[PDB]
Amino acid sequence: GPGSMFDLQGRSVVVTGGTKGIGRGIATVFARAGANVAVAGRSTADIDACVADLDQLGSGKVIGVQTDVSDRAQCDALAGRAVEEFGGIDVVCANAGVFPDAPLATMTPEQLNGIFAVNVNGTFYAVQACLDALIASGSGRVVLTSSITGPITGYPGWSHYGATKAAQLGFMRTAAIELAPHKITVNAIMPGNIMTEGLLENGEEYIASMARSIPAGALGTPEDIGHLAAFLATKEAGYITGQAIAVDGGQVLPESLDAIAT
Amino acid sequence: GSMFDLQGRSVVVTGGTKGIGRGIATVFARAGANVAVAGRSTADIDACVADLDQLGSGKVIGVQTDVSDRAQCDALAGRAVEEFGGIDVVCANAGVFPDAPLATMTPEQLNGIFAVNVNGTFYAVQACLDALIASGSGRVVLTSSITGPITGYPGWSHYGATKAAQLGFMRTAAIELAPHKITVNAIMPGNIMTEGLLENGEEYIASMARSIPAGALGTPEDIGHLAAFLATKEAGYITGQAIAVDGGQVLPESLDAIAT
Amino acid sequence: GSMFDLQGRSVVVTGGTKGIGRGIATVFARAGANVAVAGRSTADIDACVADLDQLGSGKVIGVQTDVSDRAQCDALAGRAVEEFGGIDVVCANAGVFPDAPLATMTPEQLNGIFAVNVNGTFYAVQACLDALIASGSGRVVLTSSITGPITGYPGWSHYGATKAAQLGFMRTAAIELAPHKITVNAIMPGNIMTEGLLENGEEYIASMARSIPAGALGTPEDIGHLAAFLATKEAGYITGQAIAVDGGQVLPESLDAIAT
Amino acid sequence: GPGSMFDLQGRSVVVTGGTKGIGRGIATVFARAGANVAVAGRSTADIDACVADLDQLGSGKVIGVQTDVSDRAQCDALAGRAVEEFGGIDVVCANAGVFPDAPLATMTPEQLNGIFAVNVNGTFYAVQACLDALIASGSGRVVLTSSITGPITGYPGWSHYGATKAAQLGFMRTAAIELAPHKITVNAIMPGNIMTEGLLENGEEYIASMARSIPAGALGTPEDIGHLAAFLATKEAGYITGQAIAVDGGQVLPESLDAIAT
Ligand SMILES: [Ca+2]
Ligand SMILES: [Ca+2]
Ligand SMILES: [Ca+2]
Ligand SMILES: [Ca+2]
Ligand SMILES: [Ca+2]
Ligand SMILES: [Ca+2]
Ligand SMILES: [Cl-]
Ligand SMILES: [Cl-]
Ligand SMILES: [Cl-]
Ligand SMILES: [Cl-]
Repeated sequence: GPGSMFDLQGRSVVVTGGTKGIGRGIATVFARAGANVAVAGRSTADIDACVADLDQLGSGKVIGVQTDVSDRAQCDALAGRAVEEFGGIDVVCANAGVFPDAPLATMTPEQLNGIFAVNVNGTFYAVQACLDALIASGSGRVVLTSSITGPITGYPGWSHYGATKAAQLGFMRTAAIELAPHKITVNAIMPGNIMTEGLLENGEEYIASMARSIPAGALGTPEDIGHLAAFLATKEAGYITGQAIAVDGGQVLPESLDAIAT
Repeated sequence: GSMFDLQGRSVVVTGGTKGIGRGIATVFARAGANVAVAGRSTADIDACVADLDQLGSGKVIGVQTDVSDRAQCDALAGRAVEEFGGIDVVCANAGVFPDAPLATMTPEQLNGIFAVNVNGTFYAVQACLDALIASGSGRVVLTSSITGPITGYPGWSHYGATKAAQLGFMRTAAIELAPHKITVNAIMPGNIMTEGLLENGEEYIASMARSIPAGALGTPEDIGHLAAFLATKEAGYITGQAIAVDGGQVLPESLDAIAT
Repeated sequence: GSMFDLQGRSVVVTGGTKGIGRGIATVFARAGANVAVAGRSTADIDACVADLDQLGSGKVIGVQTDVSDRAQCDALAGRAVEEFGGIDVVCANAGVFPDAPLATMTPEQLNGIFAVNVNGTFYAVQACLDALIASGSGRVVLTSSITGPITGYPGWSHYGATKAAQLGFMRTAAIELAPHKITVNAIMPGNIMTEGLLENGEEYIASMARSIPAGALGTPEDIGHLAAFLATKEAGYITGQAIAVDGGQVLPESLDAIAT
Repeated sequence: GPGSMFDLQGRSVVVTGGTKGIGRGIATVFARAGANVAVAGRSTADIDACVADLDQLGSGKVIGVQTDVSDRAQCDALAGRAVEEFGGIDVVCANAGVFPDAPLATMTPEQLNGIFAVNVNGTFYAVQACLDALIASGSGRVVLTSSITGPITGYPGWSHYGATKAAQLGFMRTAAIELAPHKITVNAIMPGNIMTEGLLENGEEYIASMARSIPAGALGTPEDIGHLAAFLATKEAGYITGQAIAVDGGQVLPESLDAIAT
């Protein structure tokens, strides 16, 4: 709220892939902070359920828009809806992303192009769609959901995924310069291993095993990502641009499992 | 209770009486934190403490400390614990940046800059470690720089070396202190406007600013706001990160790549 | 038998007829390697092959290939295996760098640059993978750029995105191909003097050079020499590394930090 | 040799900590390549044994100099000996380093200052001592032995060590600019886990366990480091400066042990 540090009340936010997992975590934090939030996703049932919940969390308006981010024209439609309902857009959380696996030896052109269409083109298109509004904002913010996988780590089966997540940071490093005259910052979050509803389907033993490779000793939460996105979206983070920040409980630091202290 | 609450959190800021450190201390004081500022000059400490105590409901104290002396760091920690009941956050900010060309840099110049910039960082964290463990949500925030970890600047090879040393320390300390629920992160300031830098005059600053995509130098509060975020409960899953606060300074391939 | 021997090593270079790729191909040909150069223009391929075959005892072939087509990459690999008996090294070098401001960049411009720069990299490696496994000392060398992984340059957000994508690919491919004794590394050229760049004239080049600590643009052979090293048996424990060949271009904080 | 790619014949090299382990690996590669090599170390018995072996490997002159690199004046004496015997210095391999352990909670001022004196001051002093000769060379080369530990990874017990190894890279990033007008390049090697005589004292089982955390499936060798140092020292590597390159068999890449393919 006004007079508080890190005020986001009445700030207008678009979150792609905002109905589940990390995206819902970002949308939730913004909603609690009093922001107007447009959540985009592919399933109208998931969108409506998310909107119903989030609208109750704070004084901002929350809307849902079915959007395939891989289609520039649908990204334009999403930006248009947010401008019509909120009067503007101050923050775009280009979060939509998928992570199917494909060994390099078998990965097909369809698999390669498909993951790029969502993860990279959807990032570009979301930003371009919102750019006019972000300019008009005067304190615009672009927050990309990248990953430790690609920019920092590797993981067999995800060479395409990592390529997309690094691509987002290459985009960032230029977009931060290109958009600086408009007072728009462009930053990224690299989540490590975050507990989601999907991951819980695998059961408690699988998660505990993953947690043993993390210095923090536990997986993070979707709100861990949302809280950083919220910080980056504040007026107080205005001199931060072009940064990729890992939210990973130290996952990338140990030289091997033997380097983990408990 | 609010998002990003720091009310009643207890903070130690080394080199906290001037410049970036004063910016850090100020943001914490406004957030309702208890703040212990350390510095070398008792006149600057007393002036700083007088201004900060007025900003919020927290207790502010000032402690004359040479951070290059482990014993003096221990004494600073002791004072903070005695006066606040604990320490939740250490901002190891103290640092100096004299120049020395590589060709002429003396052993005395090399050792001196390391004693403050690097030994002062280890010692401030070590001194506060027992309290940070007792906290249950402890936080170490290091003030590094873009110079060293990212960029170079002739005359500052020793300084850059100290700034990068802090991040090397960080990457192990983050692992080593994780079992205690202490996060360890670093801020890499770019070009930040300070009182010291204004002595050079407005034309010098404007020239510097033309090399920054943001088109202006940052402020000490820019650094303090990031330190304050890292210090929140909400930042508990972020550790071992070095984060530049530089208006995009390190991004352009050359002056030619800056848009305006 | 000598240190850094490449005699009879079999190399595929995509985009090998011009610029940096021709530099790569040239260094390998001089080292006695068999070299397959791929390109889009049959006139450039035939001219390139004529010159390279004269440089060493290795066989040189030229193959017209659109690397954005997986099938054409498979055909290039097939030709190299048929003519050389195997493939020890793939230099996935092919790449384009048209500009497009972010504000106006079309889907066609975005997709096009990715098809060449990124899909062409995956496909060239995949096409050669069976041969690289059969090699026993296989090598993948990617031509990335400072732009994307390190720097930004307005008009090239898509290009930078492709260049960084290559390194994301690398970091997994290095792990995934390690059991096969295949290393995967990347070169990040800075500003390299090419025939294309000389069309702009000597004043433009001199201006660019003043922003580089080395004080000159690099050469295609600078890139080729690093690729050749990575391709040696002696470089077998180096994998997943991206190495800039840029005369220090990315280091200075600003033009003001350059010494002369 | 002349007319060969990567000629180092008659190039003049100073290697600090050059009598054992990685240093001896660097010195050996240079000796095989026909370089003049001055090896420095602390133990006259180790120096003389190393010099005897290396002098046989090629046509260059090899000398040994007892040097405590933490003392600037002894670094000057070392540079002086190399200039007197070889006529000049083209390459300094600032390799000397120690890696004692100290938990952060107990690390003393003596431990902290001691490791910095060798690992950092010895790097600065070796370069400064050789700088006049490197200038006179016209194709001078500084090669620092850093580590993955500090610049990239962490390892409990080695926070001071990692701080020293990162310090070397901060020095590099400025020295590369500062020395560029003299045509001196300044690069670093970050070894991962390298098999040395010291490490073999721990036995085969310990090493095999370490190897399982490495994508390459084995520890590297001192000559792996030496071959890269040799490459960086060539005329052909003249446009490479300010780079830190890991020689680690992929050790830093996996997100965890679960990400290792075999
Ligand atoms: Ca509401
Ligand atoms: Ca107060
Ligand atoms: Ca001065
Ligand atoms: Ca031939
Ligand atoms: Ca154009
Ligand atoms: Ca000899
Ligand atoms: Cl990246
Ligand atoms: Cl660092
Ligand atoms: Cl990258
Ligand atoms: Cl570093």
